[PDB]
Amino acid sequence: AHLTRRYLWDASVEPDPEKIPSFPPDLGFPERKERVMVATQQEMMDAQLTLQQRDYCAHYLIRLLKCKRDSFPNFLACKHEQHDWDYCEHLDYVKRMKEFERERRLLQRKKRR
Amino acid sequence: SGYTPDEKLRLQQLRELRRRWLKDQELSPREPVLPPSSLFAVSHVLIPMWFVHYYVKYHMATKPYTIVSSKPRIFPGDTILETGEVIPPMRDFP
Amino acid sequence: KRLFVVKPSLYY
Amino acid sequence: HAFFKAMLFMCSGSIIHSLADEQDIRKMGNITKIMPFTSSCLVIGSLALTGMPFLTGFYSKDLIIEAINTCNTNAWALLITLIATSMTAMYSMRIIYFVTMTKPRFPPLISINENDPDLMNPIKRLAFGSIFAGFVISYNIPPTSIPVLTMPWFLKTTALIISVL
Amino acid sequence: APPLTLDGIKDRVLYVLKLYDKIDPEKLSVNSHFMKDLGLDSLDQVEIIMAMEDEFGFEIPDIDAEKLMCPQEIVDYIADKKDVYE
Amino acid sequence: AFCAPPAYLTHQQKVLRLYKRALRHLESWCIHRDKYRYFACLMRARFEEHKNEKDMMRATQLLREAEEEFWQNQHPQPYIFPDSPGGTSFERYECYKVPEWCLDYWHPSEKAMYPDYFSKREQWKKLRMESWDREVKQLQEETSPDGIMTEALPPARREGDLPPLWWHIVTRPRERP
Amino acid sequence: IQPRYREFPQLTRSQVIQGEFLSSLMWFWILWRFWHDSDAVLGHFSYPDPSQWTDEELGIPP
Amino acid sequence: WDKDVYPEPPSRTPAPSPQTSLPNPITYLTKAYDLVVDWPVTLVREFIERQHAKNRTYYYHRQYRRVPDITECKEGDVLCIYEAEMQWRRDFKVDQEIMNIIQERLKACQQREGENYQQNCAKELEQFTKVTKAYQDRYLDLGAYYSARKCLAKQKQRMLEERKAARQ
Amino acid sequence: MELPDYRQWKIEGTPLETVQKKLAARGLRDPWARNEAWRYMGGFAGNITFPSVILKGFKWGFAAFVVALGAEYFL
Amino acid sequence: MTKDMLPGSYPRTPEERAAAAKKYNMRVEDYEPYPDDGMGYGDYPMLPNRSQHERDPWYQWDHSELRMNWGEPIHWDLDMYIRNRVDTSPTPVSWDVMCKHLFGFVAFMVFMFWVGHVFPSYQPVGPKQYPYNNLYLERGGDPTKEPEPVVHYD
Amino acid sequence: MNIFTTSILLIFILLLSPILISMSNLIKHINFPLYTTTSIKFSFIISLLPLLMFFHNNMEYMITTWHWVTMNSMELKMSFKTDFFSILFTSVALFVTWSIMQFSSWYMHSD
Amino acid sequence: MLKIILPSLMLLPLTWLSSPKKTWTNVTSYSFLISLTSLTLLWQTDENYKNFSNMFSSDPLSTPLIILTAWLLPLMLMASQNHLKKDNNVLQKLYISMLISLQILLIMTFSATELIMFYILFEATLIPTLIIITRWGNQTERLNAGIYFLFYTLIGSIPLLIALILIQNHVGTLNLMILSFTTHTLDASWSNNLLWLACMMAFLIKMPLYGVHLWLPKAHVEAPIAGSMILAAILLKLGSYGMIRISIILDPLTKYMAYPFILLSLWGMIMTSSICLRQTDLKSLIAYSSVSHMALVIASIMIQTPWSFMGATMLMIAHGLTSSLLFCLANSNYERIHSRTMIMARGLQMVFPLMATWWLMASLANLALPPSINLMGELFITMSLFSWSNFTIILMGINIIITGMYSMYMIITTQRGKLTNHMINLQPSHTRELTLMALHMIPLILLTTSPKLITGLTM
Repeated sequence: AHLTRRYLWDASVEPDPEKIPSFPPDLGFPERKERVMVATQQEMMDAQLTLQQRDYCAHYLIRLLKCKRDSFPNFLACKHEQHDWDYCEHLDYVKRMKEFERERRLLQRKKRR
Repeated sequence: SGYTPDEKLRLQQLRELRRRWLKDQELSPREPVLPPSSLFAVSHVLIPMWFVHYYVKYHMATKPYTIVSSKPRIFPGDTILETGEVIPPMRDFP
Repeated sequence: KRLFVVKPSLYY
Repeated sequence: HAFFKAMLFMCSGSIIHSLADEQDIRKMGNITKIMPFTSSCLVIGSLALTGMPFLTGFYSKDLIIEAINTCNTNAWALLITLIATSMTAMYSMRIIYFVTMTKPRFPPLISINENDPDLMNPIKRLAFGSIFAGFVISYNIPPTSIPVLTMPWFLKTTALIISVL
Repeated sequence: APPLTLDGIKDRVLYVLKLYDKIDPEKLSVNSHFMKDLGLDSLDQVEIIMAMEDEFGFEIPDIDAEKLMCPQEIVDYIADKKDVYE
Repeated sequence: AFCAPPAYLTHQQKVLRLYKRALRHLESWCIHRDKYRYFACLMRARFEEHKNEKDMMRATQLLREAEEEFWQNQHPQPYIFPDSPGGTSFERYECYKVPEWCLDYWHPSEKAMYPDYFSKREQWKKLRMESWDREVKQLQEETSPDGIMTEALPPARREGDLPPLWWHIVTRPRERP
Repeated sequence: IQPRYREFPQLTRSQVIQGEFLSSLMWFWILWRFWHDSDAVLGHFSYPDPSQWTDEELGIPP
Repeated sequence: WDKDVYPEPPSRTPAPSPQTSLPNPITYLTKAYDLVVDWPVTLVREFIERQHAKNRTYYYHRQYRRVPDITECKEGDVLCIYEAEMQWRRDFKVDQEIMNIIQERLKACQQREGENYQQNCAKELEQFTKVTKAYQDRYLDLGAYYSARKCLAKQKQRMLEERKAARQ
Repeated sequence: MELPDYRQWKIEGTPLETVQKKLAARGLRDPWARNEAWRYMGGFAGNITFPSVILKGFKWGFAAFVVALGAEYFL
Repeated sequence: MTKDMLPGSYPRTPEERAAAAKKYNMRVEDYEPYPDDGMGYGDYPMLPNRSQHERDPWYQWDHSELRMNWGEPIHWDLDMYIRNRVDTSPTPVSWDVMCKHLFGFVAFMVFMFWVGHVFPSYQPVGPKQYPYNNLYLERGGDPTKEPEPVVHYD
Repeated sequence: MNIFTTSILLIFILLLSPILISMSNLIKHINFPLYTTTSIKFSFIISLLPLLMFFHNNMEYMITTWHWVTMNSMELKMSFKTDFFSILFTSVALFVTWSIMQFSSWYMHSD
Repeated sequence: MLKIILPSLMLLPLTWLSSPKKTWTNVTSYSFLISLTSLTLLWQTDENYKNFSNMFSSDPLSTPLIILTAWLLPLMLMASQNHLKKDNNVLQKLYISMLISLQILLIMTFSATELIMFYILFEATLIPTLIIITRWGNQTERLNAGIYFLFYTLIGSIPLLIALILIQNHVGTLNLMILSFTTHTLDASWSNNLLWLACMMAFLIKMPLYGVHLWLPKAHVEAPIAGSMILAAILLKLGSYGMIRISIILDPLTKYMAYPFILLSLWGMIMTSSICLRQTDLKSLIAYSSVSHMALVIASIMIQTPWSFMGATMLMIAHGLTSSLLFCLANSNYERIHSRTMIMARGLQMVFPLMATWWLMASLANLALPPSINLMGELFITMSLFSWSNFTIILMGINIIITGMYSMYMIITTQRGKLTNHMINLQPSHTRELTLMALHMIPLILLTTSPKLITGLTM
């Protein structure tokens, strides 16, 4: 895959995991809305979220924790909320994959003259 | 190969003696001549519990910082028992 | 049936 | 893994005791037919060790391998780890075969009794553990680490394919 | 486990020797010598000792094994090692 | 364990030992019983193929070649009988094989618990006391005139006499105490 | 209890039934969990294809 | 428990907020524990406290009047030097206990905050750092034979250094 | 103690018979086959298969699975 | 014990050698004194350097686990060579080949670990993005100072 | 909280009970293996409760029992850290030890 | 202190005026009661050290040693009760008098206020110990061992006398309080370096430094059990105590005059611990273990940090008790098999099951089992030396491994393994021996409960 391309064929086009992003955030985006978060820093703290957990799906995770606590003892009544939280994380992961792809195509473009 | 006559005789004699000793080892029917419900629950899970809870409550807790606990989780729409505050809600998402 | 098992003196 | 490793050890102890303190897997055979309870629990233990879907092992080892395959890692370390994951299946098969599938090899004077409750009940308890505790713990424990759930099909089912292979 | 007994050992050793083809089960008897009475070879005796070893789950050190040349001697060796007739 | 090793071994003993060792290693290699029989029969065929060789120099050369081949083909991890030296539970019960001379130190109150056994033991001690003198004289008189000696001991020749040096052979602890 | 020599021992029905019951429990659990949670095995969320994404999708300029 | 010397933020436990038909085992186990264990134990403790109310006795924290420091002692005057040295030792170990109290505060803060400790324990970390700097400047590098005179010499060395730095 | 009668043990129709055939084809015979015949016969007769050992109780587990699934759909 | 029965100095003449052999219960031809390097060995016999593991296991030795009979000459290094320590027993594989194999396996492992370090394996994804200035406040940052605005986008 | 800490300490007390009984003449008169198995069973049952509390409110405790010594500004207290790791592993270890302690009676009856 | 000294002196009249039958019982009992009386020195509820008169004083450093000395005498009498079984009454009473005199002198030494008290009462210990080794020892070389023990210490001590006289001439006194409260900095002149050596060498020899440790392996395998016990419980600590009391004046020279002896200690510890692996004499193995532990003590004392001093004191006490117990155990087996080889007797757990328990506990104390005060001491010394230089952890770790190794080697070689069935004479353990081991262990367990007692002056 991309690893094969980076290690065997050319590496100029292929990204580097550390470097991304390696281009201005506006090149090709005339308007680039900044990311939004639903939870406040205060709420994310009160829910005792760990630093790694304190991402952009914080609201979904907080909902999950609230409903787990509320459903105790029954621990199987949180499937919908957990699915939604993992779905939010999947969306974030796709956003990061799109960042990777962006950088790849931009480097291919830069390979000019 | 094979035992010599002396070896065969010796082994037979030692066999007889060995089996006599082994039979000697038997103990007679009188040989071990000995000379002349929740009870467990109450006396091992409750009696110790009284002492231990006495210690905890009336010594450990009474000392400072002995029993420290992490903050209980607080969520939106959650009501604090003591102050009565109601933590505010969450901005809706699309 | 039951055979004497020799043991080191434990009385002391 | 505490559960099914303890269970495997107990099953092996049952076998060793019932046979004349034999521990070689060359002089054990056809145990599945002669000691149904111990062999059944041993099979459960092996299938837990090589995490088959939804047993106790699977509710941990699979996620471990998932994170391994989808985290920045030493390439060689990843490769040998996967090979060793498959090779665990290989030696578990070694046991399940040479100790439970081939025609008997033990000494002729059979004297096999596992009907003792002090043996049956403990192994029963640990088998129920190996069958449920994984799911129970995994579903009850609070969130801690964000897991990576998006990945290619081959990465997603890599552990299962290598184990079965 | 079932404790061993002298007649039991005799029965089992006789069983194995009976199932050995080279020995005709008719002539076979407790006191019958191997190489002379039964007309066997030293290799055959080696295999006899190996078979009895397997039967009883214990090893005969070859110095002692070579000497046992009759079923009675094998029975007596097993008895002496395993302390049978209490 | 019940017979002293000879000064040396003859071709017969050496070859028989090799036969046994090679057969056991062949079994360890061939787990299944049918396969083991198949190959053990071939092994006996090979061993007997040179059974009658009256040129002992060639016989010894053949034996040396067989031994080197054995060392090349020996199973790295062979089969060991549980009680056999080097096998699990080789000495597992030596903790409880406490000797008989300890009973002499038992407190009389402990001996009271077992009255009859100690009476029989007293008989045995009396017998040993009686027999020591005769057995020592027996060995002294049966010593070979020449300076050639072997570990093997003599049997009881006279009547009503215990075999020489029998206390340690007899009375040894039971295998599984 | 009875020791048997060169023969298959009669199996007490207790161990038979209990072993079959534990094995059947394992298989029932696996099948039920597969039916109600086949995501854990067969996949969770459809992994997209980076190839198809358009230059408009990623905001590349020409 | 002097809350001042041992500060302890307030408790903020949330509402029961049940959303399950099933009964929470914890509430019933706690009720059983209360009634069975706490009640008799409290009876015993109350009896002991009444017995203590009878035969009450008092003990007083000792007060040590100040005495001249080693700075006020003429060289080789063992009589005064002994008193100055003992005073210094008592102050030394009182400082030790100060450090213990502040370290206990830091540990309790870490445990209380949990995963917010990287921000909410900043105040106590700052206090701990300042007090440990003070402790280092007071008693560190003093041999096992630490003494008021060594402390004075160390302080004067540091004061000479600071005076030089100020001049330059 | 009933030691079974030795005439009971024969090689015919047992896997070792093939070994005996392949041996006599080389001009060799084993004298011991009857000693180990007991293993390849009687209640020990029959060959186990890894799929069979794995699917120990699959039938009952599948029956219970069907019962549970029908119950869940009905409720 | 007396002088004649206790050890002594290096046997300097054949009659001394014979007397020493008789003292040690060893044959006059088997007895060999340690080399006269002046390291205290003196008269003590030089015995074969084979561990007690090699001794016959089935024999009824006088001193059992030691596997030595009464009166037998005792190696100068018996404590090292007891069954619980060094084992000079023959091995199924030659020591040289064993060393080669073990060290070669180690070399291959470390080399390939270096290969992996230089060429890691990673999934095709961008770095995880965190909010609030990479959580400046709750990742251990002073409130007064303002971190460089680190932004994220879509 | 009292119940949680009390249970944590009671687990260790229960586990020490067999030892103290062993150092007494009552060991001869009681069936010691069964007594120890029972103690382990009860200890596991006790441990279940703190596990439930943690699964509910996920509150972790630092419990300081005895002040062993003070070493010039370094107190050594007999501390306990009850949290996810400790609580769950105590439960699991007690379960597995209950099973193995019952199985030890069978495997070691003769010894 | 004179409520403890005078009863000790009066033990002697009791020993000599008692009837032959009741002499052992009377002296043992009254010695236990003197030990009890010695606990009064633990009522230090203030930081002001105790000074009972112009002559005698006590401190946090001296109280534990004095109490240990008092505790040892009853145990010494019990340990000696047997091998003196068939000696004439006057000879037995002579032995008891020697032990009583040793206790008196050692208590006075540890409670002395002036270093020329200390220099006299410290060397007066040579006479009783020399007599114990030479007169009642077994083998022939006890005379040579006595000569070594006497003269190593005397050669060390004479320079100490010269240095002390110079100190008194220069200062005007030798009261340790006055020296402490009027000390002044030494200058790095060659004469001052020579002094430093003169003051330190006698104590370093008594704390056998690696190069001058040849008199312990001899004195111990030639001395009777009581001699070994008192020696490597108290006499060895005389050197450490002297070093601790006297180093106050000898500053700042120590910073660079300690490199040689720190290095010798940190290397000889490894060398001796290794020697313990391949030694065929149980008494010698214990002696070399003691040498390694005293190597640690010397390193810590010569680095002088608070941790160093406190851990050194703790380990001093812990080693006292543990080595004493080990020697009593080895003497227990010696009284039966009449040999000192470790290989000879094996598997004795099959005949002395409880004494095997005591052996195990002693080996654990030796190998440093947490939370035992033995470990605590070694751990704190390790922390000190690591602070001094972070590379010492290598030597410390190698020594820890080897320490565990010989400690378990003793147990496996002796207690475990096939019983040497040919030993008919092995007799059931005497209640005397068992009580002796219990009296050694129980104080260790109680102090592990209450370490605050045995910390040094610093902490």
